[PDB]
Amino acid sequence: IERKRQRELEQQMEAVKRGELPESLRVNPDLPPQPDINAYLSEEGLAKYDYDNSRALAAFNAANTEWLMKAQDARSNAVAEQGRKTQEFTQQSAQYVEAARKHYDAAEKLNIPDYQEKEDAFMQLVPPAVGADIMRLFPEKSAALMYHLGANPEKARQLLAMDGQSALIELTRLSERL
Amino acid sequence: RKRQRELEQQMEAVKRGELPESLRVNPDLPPQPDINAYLSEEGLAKYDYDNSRALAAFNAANTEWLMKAQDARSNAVAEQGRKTQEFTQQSAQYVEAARKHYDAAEKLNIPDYQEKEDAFMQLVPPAVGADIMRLFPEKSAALMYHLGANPEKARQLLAMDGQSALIELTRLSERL
Amino acid sequence: KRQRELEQQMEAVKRGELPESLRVNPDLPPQPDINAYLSEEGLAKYDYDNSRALAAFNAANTEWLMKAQDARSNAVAEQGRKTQEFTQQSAQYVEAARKHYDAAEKLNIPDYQEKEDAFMQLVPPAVGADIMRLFPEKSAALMYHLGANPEKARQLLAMDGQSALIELTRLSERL
Repeated sequence: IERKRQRELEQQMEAVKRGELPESLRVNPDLPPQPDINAYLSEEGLAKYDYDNSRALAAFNAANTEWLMKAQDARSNAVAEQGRKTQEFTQQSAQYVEAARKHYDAAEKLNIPDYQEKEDAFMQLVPPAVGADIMRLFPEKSAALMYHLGANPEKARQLLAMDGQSALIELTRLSERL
Repeated sequence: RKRQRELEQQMEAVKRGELPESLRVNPDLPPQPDINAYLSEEGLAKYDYDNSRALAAFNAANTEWLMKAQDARSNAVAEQGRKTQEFTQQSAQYVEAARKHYDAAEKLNIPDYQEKEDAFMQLVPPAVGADIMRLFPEKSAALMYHLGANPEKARQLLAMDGQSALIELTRLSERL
Repeated sequence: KRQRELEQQMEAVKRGELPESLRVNPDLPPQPDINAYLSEEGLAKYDYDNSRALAAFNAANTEWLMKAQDARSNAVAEQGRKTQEFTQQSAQYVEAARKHYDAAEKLNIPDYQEKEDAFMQLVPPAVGADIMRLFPEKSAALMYHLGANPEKARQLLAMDGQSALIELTRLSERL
């Protein structure tokens, strides 16, 4: 039951392990415009340069070069940037897979699967990112308080109105409770 | 005892830095037909014999080639970093293997396993010995002790493939 | 005391403070020009055919970007190689340093200090470290005898440094 959403997670991590990364993951380069050929090869430009192709193209070269060296510098910057992001999402995907696996193990030991569906419905209510936080920090910080979190949704939002680290402190203390 | 000291010496030599070449990832560069073929009969035919459509065609082709080639080799570099940190993890794991294996080797209360390990080195390459002491070093000492006792089983395991030979080594550890 | 600043400069290297000498510039071959080919003479080579000319344009841009990135990758590989190499030979220089020392204070000479100053003035720390690298067991002793023979030392310093090391080995065998 609850392991099905773990399988959805397995598909998002499959998008990473297979290399079939999401389109939004990839980042396009930001480049200065290519110099305009017709800005100089216009017949009006030819009259400017006495109907000579060679002289129009000297300016054309100036314009074009710098653009291509900037292109290669931006390509190096882009390989660095996008490789960094792909790596980081790789570690995030891993941490998610083992964290979710352990969390669903704990929920299975909790042996109340019919509560896990409403639990996760509450998570896609407004804590998707908070669910990711649960996964990354420690997936099972409060077992019976997870039931209560299902139970406490409003005062759940009350608790979530306050920031992440202090919320971690509150979750640790309520774990000391449950 | 000295085999330990050389093992770590080599291995913190590994940690403070050096890298082999295996981690390199070949970038992916997608080929593509050129604008000469695009103004050719086939290219113009697929663009309905329009030169301006071919102009848009090669401009889009360059832009998308930038897009996809960039994504390809940047993912290749990301995987290169992945395998580099994997190499770091393997180095740390082999450190643990060396330390615990040559710490537990003396717990047998006997020194005669040294020549048995030397016989294992002769029969079986030291790289495979490092691998096996990495996998499970708790019975490794008795493992090459008995292997030096019976080199015939060492040869018969060397004949067979590495993974199934490892499985049989695990069985030999078990029925001890 | 020279040993102490030997180590401080050694780990000064070890914090990545590599000299500019280790910065190796990758070679970028000249960029192809669109204007060598879409101009009057280039299209004359191309018989005024813009299709082939702009095809050469595209191919040149693609291959130039590819060779630029290849040069970058080669620069990365070689810079890593040189960095690791120089770290290693730094390790052997500091080796020669402290084995030279511990051997020297193992020996029971009365007048170590001033002769050590004189030769460290005469030979750079790297040169001395290489001296111990080639001859480690009694580099101190070759320094002692050279102080007992700095004249030749002079002839020596006058003559080739590598050949100076050759003559140092010669006299070390001679004693």
